[PDB]
Amino acid sequence: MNINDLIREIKNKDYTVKLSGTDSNSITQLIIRVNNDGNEYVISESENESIVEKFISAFKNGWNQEYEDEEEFYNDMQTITLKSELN
Repeated sequence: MNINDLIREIKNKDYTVKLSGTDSNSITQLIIRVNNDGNEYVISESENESIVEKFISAFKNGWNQEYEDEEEFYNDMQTITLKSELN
């Protein structure tokens, strides 16, 4: 999908996310807010990684001791990475 698709897909789940601009030529940046309580996750795409692959990899190992009260978000987080690979 396109960076814009991320906004549209995130909008459906009512999540706050943002994308860069000229970063498209090289690598775009995706910022996902895990919790409005100030809890947020930072991820980016590199020629060796992508937001979906990098972001998914960060949570690929599954919910960490980070915060159980935020585990539900992480379970849902995988949906975003699933959306990217959506043709």
